Amino acid sequence: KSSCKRHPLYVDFSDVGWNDWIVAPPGYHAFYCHGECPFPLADHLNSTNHAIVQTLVNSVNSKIPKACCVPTELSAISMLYLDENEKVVLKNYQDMVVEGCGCR
Amino acid sequence: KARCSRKALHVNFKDMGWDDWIIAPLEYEAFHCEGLCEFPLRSHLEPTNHAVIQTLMNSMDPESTPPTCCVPTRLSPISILFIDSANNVVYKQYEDMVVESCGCR
Repeated sequence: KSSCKRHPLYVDFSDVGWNDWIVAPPGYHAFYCHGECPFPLADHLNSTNHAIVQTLVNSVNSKIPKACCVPTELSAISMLYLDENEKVVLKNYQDMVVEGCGCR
Repeated sequence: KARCSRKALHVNFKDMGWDDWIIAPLEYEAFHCEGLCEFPLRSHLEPTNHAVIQTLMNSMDPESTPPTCCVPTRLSPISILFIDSANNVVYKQYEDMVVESCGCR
């Protein structure tokens, strides 16, 4: 199934120029969501009343797009950086890692 | 602009066959979200931190990582008057039926 699934995505901090700020970690798995939403009433696709209706309109009218596959649960991740006094400090960043996908 | 925006969408319950349970309304405006998610990202479309990162990664290498989707970010309800599985008449509020704003996710 090429349907709505989570997909691997690793963001390396060397490759974007951030590793002289973020002493740790060196990267993290964010993942992304992609795939078709033909039947958003599938219990595993968390869906909205709106996505279901719209997907229904799509089957009769191709000019209305189907619902889009997007993250529906995101978790935080922590990094370590240097203080103004060069003290190691942790900082949490919300909504960074896909935990579940769905149709919206 | 082909940028993520809100568009009209007329929902006709008679065309789906739900005349049978539904009494009123038999048609309503639901809207939908269509458009490009790319830099620059308007901040009043409150994009999630994850969506920013995905847009960045798609900006760097559009193979292997795709852009975010234009989808609803606030919805409102309508109330429907219809006939129960038990054959009663009821008036229930259905959540997330009308798009109020779009965004990138």
